[PDB]
Amino acid sequence: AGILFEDIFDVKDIDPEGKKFDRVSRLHCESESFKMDLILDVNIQIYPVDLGDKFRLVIASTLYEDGTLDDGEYNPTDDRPSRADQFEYVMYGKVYRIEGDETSTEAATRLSAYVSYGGLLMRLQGDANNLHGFEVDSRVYLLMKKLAF
Amino acid sequence: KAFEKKFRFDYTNERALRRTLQEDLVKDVLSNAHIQNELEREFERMREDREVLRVIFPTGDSKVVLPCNLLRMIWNAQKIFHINPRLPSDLHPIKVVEGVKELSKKLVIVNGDDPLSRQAQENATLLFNIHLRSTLCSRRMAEEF
Amino acid sequence: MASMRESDTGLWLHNKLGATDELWAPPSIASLLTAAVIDNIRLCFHGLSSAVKLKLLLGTLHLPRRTVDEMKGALMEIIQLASLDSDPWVLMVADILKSFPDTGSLNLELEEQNPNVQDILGELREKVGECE
Amino acid sequence: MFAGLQDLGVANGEDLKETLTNCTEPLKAIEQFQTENGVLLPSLQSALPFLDLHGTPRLEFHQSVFDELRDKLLERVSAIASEGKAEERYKKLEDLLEKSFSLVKMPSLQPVVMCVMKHLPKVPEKKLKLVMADKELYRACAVEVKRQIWQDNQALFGDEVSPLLKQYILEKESALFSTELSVLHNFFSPSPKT
Amino acid sequence: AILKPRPLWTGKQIFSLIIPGHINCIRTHSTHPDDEDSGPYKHISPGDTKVVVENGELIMGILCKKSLGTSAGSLVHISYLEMGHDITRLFYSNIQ
Amino acid sequence: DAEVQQECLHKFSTRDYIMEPSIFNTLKRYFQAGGSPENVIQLLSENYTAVAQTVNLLAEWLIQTGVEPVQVQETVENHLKSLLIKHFDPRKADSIFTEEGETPAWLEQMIAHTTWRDLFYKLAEAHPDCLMLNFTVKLISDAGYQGEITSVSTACQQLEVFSRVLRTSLATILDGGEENLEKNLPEFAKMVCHGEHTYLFAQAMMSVLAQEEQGGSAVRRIAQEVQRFAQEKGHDASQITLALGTAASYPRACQALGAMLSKGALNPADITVLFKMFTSMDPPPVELIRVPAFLDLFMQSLFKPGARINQDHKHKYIHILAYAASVVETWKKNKRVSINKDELKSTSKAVETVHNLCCNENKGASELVAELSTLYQCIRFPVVAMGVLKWVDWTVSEPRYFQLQTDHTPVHLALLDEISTCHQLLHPQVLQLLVKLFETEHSQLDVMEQLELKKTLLDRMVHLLSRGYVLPVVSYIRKCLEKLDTDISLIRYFVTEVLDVIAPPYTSDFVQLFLPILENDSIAGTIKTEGEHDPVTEFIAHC
Repeated sequence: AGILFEDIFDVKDIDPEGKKFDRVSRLHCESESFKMDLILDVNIQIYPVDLGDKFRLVIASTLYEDGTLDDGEYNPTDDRPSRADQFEYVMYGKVYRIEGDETSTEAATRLSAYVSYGGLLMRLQGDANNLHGFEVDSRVYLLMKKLAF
Repeated sequence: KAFEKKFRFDYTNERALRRTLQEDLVKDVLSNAHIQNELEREFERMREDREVLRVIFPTGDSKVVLPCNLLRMIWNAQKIFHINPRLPSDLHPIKVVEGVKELSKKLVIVNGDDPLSRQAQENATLLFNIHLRSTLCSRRMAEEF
Repeated sequence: MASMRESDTGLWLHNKLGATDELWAPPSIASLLTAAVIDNIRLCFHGLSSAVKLKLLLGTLHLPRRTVDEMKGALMEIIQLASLDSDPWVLMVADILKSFPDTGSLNLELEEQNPNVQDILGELREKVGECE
Repeated sequence: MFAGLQDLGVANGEDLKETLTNCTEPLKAIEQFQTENGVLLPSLQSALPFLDLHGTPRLEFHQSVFDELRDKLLERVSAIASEGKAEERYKKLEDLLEKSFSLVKMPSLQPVVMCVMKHLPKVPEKKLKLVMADKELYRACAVEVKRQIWQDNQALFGDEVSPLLKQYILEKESALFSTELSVLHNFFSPSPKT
Repeated sequence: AILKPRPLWTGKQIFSLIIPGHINCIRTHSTHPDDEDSGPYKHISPGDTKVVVENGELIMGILCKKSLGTSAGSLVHISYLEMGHDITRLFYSNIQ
Repeated sequence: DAEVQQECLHKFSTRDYIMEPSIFNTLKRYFQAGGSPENVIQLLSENYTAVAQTVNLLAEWLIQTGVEPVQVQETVENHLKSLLIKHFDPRKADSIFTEEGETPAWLEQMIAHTTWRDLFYKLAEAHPDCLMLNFTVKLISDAGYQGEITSVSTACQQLEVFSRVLRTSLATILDGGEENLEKNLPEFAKMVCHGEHTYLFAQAMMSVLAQEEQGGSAVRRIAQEVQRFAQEKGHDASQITLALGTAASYPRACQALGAMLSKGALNPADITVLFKMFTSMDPPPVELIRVPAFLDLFMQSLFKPGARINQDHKHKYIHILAYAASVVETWKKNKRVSINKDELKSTSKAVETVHNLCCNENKGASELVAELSTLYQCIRFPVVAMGVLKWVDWTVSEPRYFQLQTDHTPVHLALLDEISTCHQLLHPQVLQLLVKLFETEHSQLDVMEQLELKKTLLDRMVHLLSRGYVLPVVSYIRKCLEKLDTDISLIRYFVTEVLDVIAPPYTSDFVQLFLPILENDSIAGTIKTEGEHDPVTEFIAHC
C-alpha cells in the first residue's frame, strides 16, 4: 500500500497575503474527520481551484500498489498500475522538517510535517497520531483529486 | 540561568535521559559517580572559558573568525549518517568528553614539550578550544544535535 | 472494523468512555462512532451505566453531516433502542434526537409528565411574566 | 532527669513508680493519667486508635507533639522578646522563668528555661545564684546570662578570665621563641589591628 | 515535481542538479521581511525567501547575489570550502 | 514464657513505653505470662515522660504569656492531622471495627471538626476499598454533614435536586436584577457546565422558555451566559445550539457557523457562503447569526490593530455585519413576516469608513480628528459605536500608547463620552474600559501625566454618572477610595465636580452610596472649605 496519510479537505481560504506569484497559489484547508490544518502551494494555472472546493488528499510513499519502491527517476514508459490513474493532481517531493509540541519530559501530541515539491511548499499540521509515516528526508507523493459530491 | 540550563546536562531527571538517550546508557550515566564528576568538571571548565571570553570580548560581540565551521560540519554529519533527530541516540556523554579532550591534543600550533612551548601552544589555540568545547558539549550532543 | 461482541463492546465502551472525570464528551468521540460499534450496541446497551449512555448520546451529535447521511438507519435503530432505558435522561435525549438524522434539528417537546421540567418551566415563565 | 516536676503538680517517674508499686491495676490509673491529666482534647483521643492501627505507638507522636510544642513555645517567646510592651512583657517572661525554675532540672524542658533566661535582660538574683551553683546550667546559659552573672561575681569572673590570659602568655612565649628568624616576621611585625 | 495533468519540472529542481556534492547552506533573500521570522510560517516562507539547501538540493528560496555573489558564507564559498577547486570551477561553468 | 517476658521487658526499656496504645494489651500479656510487675514499675520509673501533660502545661504557659488558646488548639490539631495521615493503616482498622461492632463515640469526636472531615474525604478517595471510610461517609451523611461531602460532581449526577437548584438560582437572579445575576452566575454556571448532560438539559429548557416572544430576552441572555461559560471551560457545543434552533431549513448556514465557531476564526469561504445565501431572496433566520461570540470575533477581525482581512471580501464582511446588526425582521409565532432593510446602505458605508479609520494605524490621531464630523455621524449607530469602543480598547491596551499619546485630555476620551451619550446599553462597556484604564498603574511614565490622565478619566466617569449610569460609577469610586489606590486630590476633585454638576432631589440608593463617601476623612478634611456654597455641607444638611 504505502498510504502515509489520507483524508478529505475543503479549501477554507486562498492566499491571504495576496498573489505573490501568478501561477502558484497558496491554499489554507481544513480537514473533516481528523481536523488538521493544511497549507499548500499549487500550480493554479493548470489545476485551477476556488474557495469552497473539497478534495481527497492521499499522501502516499509510492504510486504502485504493490509497493515496489521505485528509485525516483522519470521513466514515462511504464505500464504498471499506478494510483495517479484515479487522481487529477500529482506532485512528488521530499519531506524536510518535522515539528511538534515536544517537551523535555513527555512526548508530543501535535506534529507538523513540512514537505517541498521542488519549490512548492506544504505544511500538514495535526495530531501526532495521524502523522507517523513522515520521516525527514524521504520522498512523498501528493495525489489530490477534487470532489463533486 | 540560561547558560546553566543550556550547558549543564543534569543527570538527575530520568525521563529526559530516556527521551534523549537509549536505556543501556541512562542507567550507566545514572549509577556511575565517575561520569557525573567528569560532567561537573566539564561544566566548570566551560564556566571558566565563559569568564575568559567575557574578559577578552567586551561590548558583547559574539561574531568571531575561526578555522573550522563546527555547526556546518555537524549539519553535514547529520545529513550523511541519517540521524533522524527524533529517537534516542547511542552516544555516551563520556565518549564526547574524551573525544574533545583527545582532539585538543592533536591541534597543535607550537610544537614542543617545554613549559614555555606548552604555554604558547595553549595560548595560540585558546579561542578555538573554547569554541570547540562550547559547541561539542555533552548536553548539546544529546539535546540538539 | 471488527465485529465487537456484546460483552466486548460493553468493555470497550466502558474503557473509552469510562472517564468519570471527563463529564464532557471528548472530541475523540467523533472518531469513536463507527458502523460496527453502533450496530453492536444493540445488545450491550443494557449493561452500560447511565453516565456512559449520557456521554454516548451527547457525542452522537458531534458527527459530520456526510457521516450522519451515510449512517442513518443504524442511528435510528440505536435511538429507538436507547428509548427503552430505565433513565428518563436517555429517553428524552433519544426522543429529541430522533429528528436529528432527518433534518439536522432537535425536537422541542417538554412538560410531558416531567415534574422537574414542569416546575422549572412554570416558575420561570411566571417569574418572567412578573418581571417582563 | 525528671527532678522538680513534683513542685508544679506534674507527677514525675519517681512518684509514678511509688504509686504503681502499691497499685494492683495500673491500667486504669495510667489511662486516667494520660487522658485527664494529659492532653484533654477529644481530637487526640480520636486520633489514638488510628495511630495504634498503623503500628506506630502513641509514644512517637506524643514525643513529636511535645517537642513541637516546646519549639513553638521557644520561637513564640523569641518573637515576644521584640513585640508588645517592653516592661509588661519582660515581667511576663520573668513570671515564666519563675514558674519554669522548678522544671529547669529536667532536661527535656531545660532548653525552655535556658532560652527564657537568655531572652530576659535581667534574671532575678536568686535564680542567677542557683544557676551558678551548677556547672551544666551555667554553661548552657547564653552570653546575656553570663554577663548578668559576672557583674557581681569577682572570683568567678577572674577564674573565667584566667585561662585566656594563660593562653595569651603561651602564644606570646611561642612567638618570642620561634625559629623563623626573619626580618619581615618578628615579635612586633603584625600591625596592631591584626 | 508535477506528474499530472502534465509533467512539469521546476527551476529549483533543475538547479539542484547544478549544485555539487551534498552542500548544506542557509541564506536569506535580498527582499526578506524581518518580521516573517518572528510569527508563524517561519519555515514556510510566503515570499519564497530563506534559501535552504540540504544534501546539495535547493529545497526553497530565491537565489540572488546574497547567496551566489562574492560574500562570506555564499553558496560558492561553501562549495569551495567543502568540495575542492575543480568541483567549484565546474559549478561556475554549469551555472553560467 | 521466656521469650514473651524478654520481649515485653525489652519493649519497656524504650523511652516512654508506658503510653503505648497496646500497653493495655502488652501488660495483659505480661500478666498472663506470669511476670511480676515490679520490674516493669522500676524500669518505667526512669522511663516516663509527661509528653501528654507538660504539652498542656506549655499550652497554659502560652495562654498566660498572651497567646490565644484557639491558635494553640489549632496548631495541636493540625499536627495531629499530619501525624495521623503519615501513620494511617486501613485494613487493621477494619479488623478492629469488626472486633468492636459498635458506632464509636470517639469517631463522633473524630468527625466533629472540619479539618478531620476533610482528612476523611482524602482517605476515602485514597483507599476506596476500605470499609470504615464508607461507614464514616454514611455516618457523616446521617449526622447532617453530607453537604461538606463532595457534591460538585454529585450535583451533576442528580436530576431533580440539580433542577430545583437551577430553578431557585434563576428565580433569585430575576428577582435581584443584573446586580444579583452577576453574583449568582458563577456558582450556577459552574454547576450547570461542569457536567455536559446538565449543560444540555439546561440549554434545552432555556431555549424552550425563550420560544415565547414575551420576555424571552432574559431567558436568551441566560442561555448565552451559560454557553459562554461552557466555551470558556474548553467545552464546545455551538453546533448543538445551532441544532436546537431552526437551522434545519438552512443546513449550509448551520455547517458554516458551526465550523467558524469551532475553529474560532474568520474565514473567507464561510463568510462568502453566508453572504451569498443571506443576500439572496430567502435569507436564513438572522437571529441564528446573532450569537455574541461570532460578532466578537468579527469585531476582533475588523477593529483590532494588527488584524489583516481580505480586501477582496471586505465588502462581503461589511454586508454580513450590517445584515446581522441593522437589518430587522418581524416574527409572529416564530414565522417570518417582513424584513426592514433601511439601515443597509448608509449603515454599511459608515461601517466601511469606520473600519478604514480604525485599521489604518499608520495614520495619526490628528487625521482621525480631522474627520470628526463623519466620525460623529457614523458613531451614532450601536454596532458601529461598540466597534469603535472596542478598537479604542485594543489601541490603548498597548502600554506604549500613552507614551505616543501627547494630550492631557485626548480625543479618545471624548469619543468615550460620545459613546456614553449615544446609547444606554453601552454604558457597562464604557465603564469597563474606564476601569481598565484607571487600574492600569504605570511605572514607565512621569507621575504628572498619570495624574492628568486619571483626572480626565474622572471627568469621563462623571459624565457616565450624569447620563444616569450612577450606581456602578459611585460603587467603583467608593471601592477605590476604600482601597487607597487613588490620590486624595483626585478623589477630592472628583467629588467636588460631582456635587457641582448634580442637583437635589436624590434617590435613596444614591444617598445611601454617597453618605459613606463623605464619611471618609480623606474627603471631610479636604473638600470642606469656608464658602457660601460648600457641597459637602450642603449634601449633609439636605439629607
